[PDB]
Amino acid sequence: IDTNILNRIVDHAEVTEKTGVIEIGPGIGALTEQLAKRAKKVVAFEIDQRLLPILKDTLSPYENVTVIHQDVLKADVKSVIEEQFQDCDEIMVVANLPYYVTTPIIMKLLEEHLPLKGIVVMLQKEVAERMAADPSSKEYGSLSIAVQFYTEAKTVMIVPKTVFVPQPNVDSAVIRLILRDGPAVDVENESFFFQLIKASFAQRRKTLLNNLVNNLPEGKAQKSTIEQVLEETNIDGKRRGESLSIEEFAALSNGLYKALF
Amino acid sequence: GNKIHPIGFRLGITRDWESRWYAGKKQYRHLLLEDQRIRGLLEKELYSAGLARVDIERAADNVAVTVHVAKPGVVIGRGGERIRVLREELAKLTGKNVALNVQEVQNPNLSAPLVAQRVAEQIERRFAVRRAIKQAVQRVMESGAKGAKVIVSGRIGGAEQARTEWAAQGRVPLHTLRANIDYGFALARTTYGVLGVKAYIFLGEV
Amino acid sequence: ARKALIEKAKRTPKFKVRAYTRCVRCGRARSVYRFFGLCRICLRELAHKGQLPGVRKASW
RNA sequence: UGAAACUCAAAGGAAUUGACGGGGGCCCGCACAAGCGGUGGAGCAUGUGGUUUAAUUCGAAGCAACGCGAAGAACCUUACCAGGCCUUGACAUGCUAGGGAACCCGGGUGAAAGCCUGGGGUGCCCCGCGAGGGGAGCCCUAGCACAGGUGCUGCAUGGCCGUCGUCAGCUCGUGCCGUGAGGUGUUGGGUUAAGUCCCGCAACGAGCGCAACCCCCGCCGUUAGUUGCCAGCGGUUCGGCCGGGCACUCUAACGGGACUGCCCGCGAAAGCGGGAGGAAGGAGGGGACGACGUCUGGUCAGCAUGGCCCUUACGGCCUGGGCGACACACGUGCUACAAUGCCCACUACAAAGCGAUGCCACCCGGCAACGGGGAGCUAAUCGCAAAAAGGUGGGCCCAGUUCGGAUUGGGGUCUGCAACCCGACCCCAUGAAGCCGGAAUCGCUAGUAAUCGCGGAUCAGCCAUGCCGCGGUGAAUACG
RNA sequence: UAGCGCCGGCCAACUCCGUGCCAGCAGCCGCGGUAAUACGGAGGGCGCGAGCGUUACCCGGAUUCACUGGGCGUAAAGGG
Ligand SMILES: [Zn+2]
Repeated sequence: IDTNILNRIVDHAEVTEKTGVIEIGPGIGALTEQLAKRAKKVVAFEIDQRLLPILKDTLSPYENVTVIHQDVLKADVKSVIEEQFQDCDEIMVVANLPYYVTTPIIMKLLEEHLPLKGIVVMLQKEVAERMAADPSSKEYGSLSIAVQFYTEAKTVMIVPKTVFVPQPNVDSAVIRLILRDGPAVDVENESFFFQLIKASFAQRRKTLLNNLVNNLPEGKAQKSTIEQVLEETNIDGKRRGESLSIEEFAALSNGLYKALF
Repeated sequence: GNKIHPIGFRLGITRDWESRWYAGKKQYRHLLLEDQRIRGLLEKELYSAGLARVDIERAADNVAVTVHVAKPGVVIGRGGERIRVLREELAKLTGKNVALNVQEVQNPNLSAPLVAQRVAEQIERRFAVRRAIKQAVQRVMESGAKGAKVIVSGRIGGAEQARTEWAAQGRVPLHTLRANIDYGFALARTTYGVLGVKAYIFLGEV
Repeated sequence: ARKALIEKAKRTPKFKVRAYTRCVRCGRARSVYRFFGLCRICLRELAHKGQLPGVRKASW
């Protein structure tokens, strides 16, 4: 059942008669109807051939709707924005993502540096604290780092399991990401920074030093280097890694790359 | 059975002619023929726009075409390019410098032709007929409309045998003159033949 | 109402008394009316549509 | 008294909704009855079945096909047949090779279509130096996606129509009754054109239907007075013709009026029987208006349309024929069989329509159909237009006849390129069957039946005695 | 070393080809003639697992011999 939940999602996304929105996986167009009613020109990236007639029929009485037959991942959305939202001020993203391609979608959208105002999505609670957490939260990880680096994010709505027509298996949480003008911390070696983040969380039980040394091809070579760098940066490798933050990671990354990159 | 056209029944009272012009016996047929040509052209052209009605008027070698459309945005476009070229085309059809006008219908749920067209589109999109009719009737009834009724002809869902579906709600008094009943017919061309969608909307009295 | 026959009655048939009239809407040659140029069926259809000005159902 | 072996997945009881009955009750409709005209008998017109033919193109099949599709078949229509001919084609949007651009025009062929051709070329748009010049502008001529099909299925369909039937029915919401399917309402009494109303009653309402809302006619107001009208007056060629008025009729807009509204009796009420008043009295007369549905109802030949099929022929032009045959048989009509009549002269009284490739006043020629001249009318003005039955006067005198007008011979007019198959009309001869029609059977309840004319659509003309309308005179009967 | 049965309702487990009242399946109800979740095979799923199914016999479900715990107006059953 989706009667008022959609309205609340749109309210939290804060759309108006001048804001542009992006829809992924519209299906029937439950959210699309409300978005057309409230917002300015919309856009959709449906890929399912079977549901296309139903979406067309749903959006027949609307004139501010554009439908695209491209996959979000494959399509370069920069041209999409420059073509469609040619007059609009703020371009937001609202969608219900289908479980599997939910993290890839977010990552692809964020890694392309869009002029998007922000994002409001509906996904599972499972991976919801995993992308909005804090030091020693038991949900801290690589996903959390990526999301809380690229943008500013916090969970907004907790849609319980007992709302849908066919009872799903997982509770859902609508999350709102306000995009950040400039990256939180400055890293020259961004790629190896990300690999460092994933290395510190390869196994969440081991200590940070052991994580860092055991996850690099050069880890064996630069054991002493790793140890000295973690010691000097006032954030030692004797901790687990879940107790660190963006700032400690930035300092450590600087320590590694200023000296070995 | 064999009901008569609800519009032709009420032409004098509670309805008005789509064509409003006078001509002697000499020139009646020519004017009517060019009128039919104009109607055909506009039916072909402005389909996607949500056309409901075409009105034609004549004063003195002058034509005043008026088109009722759900979405005039489609008709006009950017800087009135489409409307301008459409005026050019119509004038090229008949050397009388036609003065095209476009009106937006308030609440396109209250236009029988539009409802019939939408249901026909749904049928052509291989929708379930019964659900479509029920939803259409409910949609019309939500927008005032003291009565509504929708009929689909036959040959439902590629079945060998044809059958009428039928669904009404409220008052549809086809026998009373002061009824102001709006009527709309649409033909749905499907891979398994043709379907006829009729819509009656009882919108007030007198 | 073969397309050939319709396209043939639109010329000068070498004589005046060879020409005839057809319904301008459906090409019927049977029961057309001079005033309208329509067959009986097209006349009824267009009269019901309300597309014929001042043409109404009679009852005296 | 009383088994079994073998077989079936049922066999049964009560009740519900329908369908049916050589069950019943009540009610209705020209259904019958009481009347008035017919049909079936004769001639002819027309539509069919058969038969014939090269073809006699097809579809319609009790009511509900059969003067039906067809509100116009000599060519055309035309879809059929015999011949002469064309194959991006009568018709559309394109693709690709140069002739090459458009248009005008003349001969052979000839039944016409088509073919072969010979000429003035109808060229600029850029105006590169302007003389070839590449271009849009048209046009042919081949190569190809495509045309096209009245070719088949109405038993794949849409739309539209017929029919039961303008019959009075078909259902739903909430409530209540039942374990439940379901019932109630919607049954009962009365009344009505009607499920139209009243009463009774666990039902109370509603929707689609009935009714009313719309149109015409019947009475009267206002607004308006020309092309319509003329009471009073003044002219007057006697003509509403003139000046006048617009009173009256009328024309066309808007309203009024009729609702058992008012008295008398009766009934619980719906309502019933009388009575004023009123133009109209209880639905005032007529029309439009056709429920859920039934009929594998009708139409692929009005149109659209899914499937199948043909695409040097199942497509397309042209000439001629055919749809008009004829040992027969059915349906719908027209004229008659006579004296309440038939013929001939004079004189009257309508309505609704139609007309500028038309209506055609008047005059002249012909006995006429018509022809020549010729006005007036895009229309309350001009014309079609003679209304006929009727009323007067004269004739006929019961005879297959001054009845009836088929058939045939001979002249002639008009339309049309053409009138033989196969048009209409005028004139002179010819003068048939028919003396009121067996069994059976049709229509009609009032301005109706019967009878008499007039107009219109289609249409060059007409095989229209058909269809749709308009007025004149105007019966009988209905106990049940 | 991983097999065995089932996937129309009972009853947990769904699609694609093959076939066209044939080959077959079947404990009951039944499924098979052109779009088969019911036959054959594949992919996938479900149950159990050194086991999994089938046949035979006994008790249950069977208040279906009713002591617990049934009935006999019309269903079988009141004696003439
Ligand atoms: Zn027609």
